[PDB]
Amino acid sequence: PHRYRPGTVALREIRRYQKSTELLIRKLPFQRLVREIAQDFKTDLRFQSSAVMALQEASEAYLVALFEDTNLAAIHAKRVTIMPKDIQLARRIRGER
Amino acid sequence: KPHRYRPGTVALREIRRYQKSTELLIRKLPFQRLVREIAQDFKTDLRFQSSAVMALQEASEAYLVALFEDTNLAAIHAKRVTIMPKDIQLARRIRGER
Amino acid sequence: VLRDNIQGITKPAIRRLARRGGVKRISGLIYEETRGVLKVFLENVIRDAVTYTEHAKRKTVTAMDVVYALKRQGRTLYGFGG
Amino acid sequence: RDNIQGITKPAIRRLARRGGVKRISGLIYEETRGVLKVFLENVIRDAVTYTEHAKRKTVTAMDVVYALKRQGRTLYGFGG
Amino acid sequence: RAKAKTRSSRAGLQFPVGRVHRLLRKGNYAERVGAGAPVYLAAVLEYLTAEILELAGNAARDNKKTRIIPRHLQLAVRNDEELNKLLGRVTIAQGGVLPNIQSVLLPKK
Amino acid sequence: KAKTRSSRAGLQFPVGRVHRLLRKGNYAERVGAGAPVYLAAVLEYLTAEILELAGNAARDNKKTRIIPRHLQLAVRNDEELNKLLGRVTIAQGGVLPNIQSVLLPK
Amino acid sequence: RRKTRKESYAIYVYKVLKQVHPDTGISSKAMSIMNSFVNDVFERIAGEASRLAHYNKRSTITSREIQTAVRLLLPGELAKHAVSEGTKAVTKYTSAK
Amino acid sequence: KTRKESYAIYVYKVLKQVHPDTGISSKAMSIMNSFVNDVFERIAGEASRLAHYNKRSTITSREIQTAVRLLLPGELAKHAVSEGTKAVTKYTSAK
DNA sequence: ATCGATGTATATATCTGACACGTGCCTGGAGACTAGGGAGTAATCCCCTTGGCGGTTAAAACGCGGGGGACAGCGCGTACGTGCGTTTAAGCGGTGCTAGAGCTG
DNA sequence: AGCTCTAGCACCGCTTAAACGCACGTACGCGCTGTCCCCCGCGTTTTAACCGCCAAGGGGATTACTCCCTAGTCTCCAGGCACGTGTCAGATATATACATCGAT
Repeated sequence: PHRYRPGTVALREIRRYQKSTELLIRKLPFQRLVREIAQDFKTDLRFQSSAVMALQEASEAYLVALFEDTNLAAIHAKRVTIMPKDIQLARRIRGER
Repeated sequence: KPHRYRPGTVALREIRRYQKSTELLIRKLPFQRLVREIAQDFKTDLRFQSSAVMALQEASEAYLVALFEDTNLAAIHAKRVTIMPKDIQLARRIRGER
Repeated sequence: VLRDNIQGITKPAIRRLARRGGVKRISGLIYEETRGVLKVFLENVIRDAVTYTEHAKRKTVTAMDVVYALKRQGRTLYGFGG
Repeated sequence: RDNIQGITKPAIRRLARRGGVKRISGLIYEETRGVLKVFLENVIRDAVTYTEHAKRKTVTAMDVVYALKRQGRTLYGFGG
Repeated sequence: RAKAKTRSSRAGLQFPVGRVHRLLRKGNYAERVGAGAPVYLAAVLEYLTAEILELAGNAARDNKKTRIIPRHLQLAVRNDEELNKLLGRVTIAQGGVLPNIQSVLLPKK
Repeated sequence: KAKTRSSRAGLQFPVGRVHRLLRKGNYAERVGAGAPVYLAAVLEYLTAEILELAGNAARDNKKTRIIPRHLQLAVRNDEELNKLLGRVTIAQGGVLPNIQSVLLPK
Repeated sequence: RRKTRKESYAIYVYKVLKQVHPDTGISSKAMSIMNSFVNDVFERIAGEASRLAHYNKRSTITSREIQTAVRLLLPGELAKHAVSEGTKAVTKYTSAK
Repeated sequence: KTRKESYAIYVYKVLKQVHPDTGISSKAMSIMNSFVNDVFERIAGEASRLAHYNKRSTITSREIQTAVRLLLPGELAKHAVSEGTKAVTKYTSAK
């Protein structure tokens, strides 16, 4: 049986998910998550499909930017693996935490 | 013998002194000359209000200090104490200024 | 009442979203951290969008209200009007 | 010119002390001067642009405060 | 004509509702300004300055001065993380910074 | 005969609609005659370079219809529009295929 | 000669300071910082009010526009406090003339 | 109302004037509309603020030229100012 | 060096549903005119900036020991990528159905 | 307030890619160490930032005057926008040749 060296499939799927541009989180879990978040501020709210597409696009853009930031902060510490402390460092530098 | 402080405690007292103080740590005359120099690249023979110079000095000092907490957290994050220029580059890169 | 779908953003979804971010190796306990970040970001933007929705005397959240909710927070969004 | 070096080594040291920085590398200072020059050229560009609007050739503090307000760093203490 | 009393007395506020209304007109944000909008606005501005004056008085109590100094304003903004979120992109003239030290930057015994 | 203001200014973008939007936007009580002309010219210019870059990106992808991915590549490849549009994200735009040098295999 | 009149909120914030700390004074530079702060807050809140007027195709700004803009830009706790205090002030205004 | 103000056929005219054989998706056209509206609001608001700056009540070409200079960076600002002044001179020639 | 899987670039054929294109029509833009005030110009004018001057001391510059912190090296072991079998549910189209934007007045 | 209708929600059955748990190996994080440099500490040197002061002057500010440019009003029309049509750009099918990874 054949098994790849661990480290090349990661780069291959980096290429795959940077070349493509489709929706990347599943639609229905994001539906449900927005429904629980919105029900705190006001119960029995209705959502346009374009509204939750807008929330999803904002989520992907924000988290891809944050993943850029935590990648470059992780390799700042000579690490190829991202730590959560990289994420708090990035959010602290950006000024939102 | 005369008392010579260990490396790392007069740094503590200077950090504490400059953190409790609010006076401008960049001198007035070199900064105003530098502002006059930089403004020559956009419009020649410009005059400057003094309050404009102090406003520029306030903003520049605040931006550089905030960059210094950013680069200090950068240096602390790399399991280090000394700030490298890569820490400053990281701080300006994450902030979106580069 | 909908409940506990932060597990809905599953582990390979976060994996793909980090690979688009250019990662090589994922910490096994970073998933909860990214989930909390997404909670605070979506809570802020949904709070702003709902407060826009309440001013219009409407009870449905509009992508238009969402767009201005996003661009008040410093991040403009294109593709849904302006 | 040479005047960018007029922001002397003790000045960057004092700003790093106010920022709570322990150990400053010797080649930090040139990069700090360059970052200051970038920030000053942006802010001075906007300030003298507001100045050349009013058909005045002196940059007032009000020009500086709205120039800083433009990039997203509001400064208090000089007027609004 | 009746006795001249200001709109702030009607609203029970210290900020002038009339000056807020006049700056809404001269500021030209909309051509139609409601009657209660400058009242609500002067109320909100009065509450905000009252909260920051509470925090500045507390900062003076922790520092023991009887005059409010811009250092006290800057500290009053920073210590309240809620007000810090209000003024995250704001720099105060001769304000200084919070005295803080990182965890690993402290020496270890 | 009625001649449109766009042909008077030599532009495809309107002077009439821009002037109407400036008046109904309540930016100022008065708007000068040349200000909507100048604004239409500036919007025409920005659209000209962004569509040039989008067409170049579509040609690089061997595509003849502009996809939002091509718009994202056009705005992100050019640093001159990057700091102009770093405030904004693009729906269905994706990200640049950027990998850091440390992440690369030895 | 004639002098252009400078418009400031200095005496009013002095009055509220005497209301909350009758023994405490304030320096003129801190006075200018407070005046600039309240001017900046006024600018952003009235900009958001004129916005929310433009959002839902309405030509005027009521107290509801100010309340919504307060709930937008002010973070949570002092947003609820400002909403309650402004509601109290506008009910005092409507109960009076 | 049902009359939606947009720039779709106008941006299509611009694209035809640039690339006559190139199509464009409707999503890309919507992003184009949002982009031109955002730039419209940014320049208009900057011009209105800069009119309120030195107590001028109207907006002339000087306001919006300086707003282009302030808002966009160097080469974009210079070429946009050149194009705007060209269009302004073309208007003043044609009255 | 070397072979094979494996993703990638390059030619032709078939299908569709999104976009190019045509038609129609109305509502906003263009045209015309007029008032009248904002913008512009000219005349003062004084203050605020520039510049010079001494002096002088705080401060920058400088040298230099030294130590401690950066950094390279090595070991390690476990955290985690990778792959396979199983299983869960997202997605899909369809169907229903009314709350509520949307509009008019 | 009344009316419209539409799109939002709700549900169902289905398919199957995705998620899931799983076992397994090794690459990478990290502790620990060696070195050594180079940054910190401080007296000495020296220079220039700073202060106080005085002249200038001109430039922003302020006035008064003017006019012309833009809002406003009005009519007119065609340009710009739902609708329909329609047909092809993009997807997927195939064969065909090439660079890349991994075990050898």
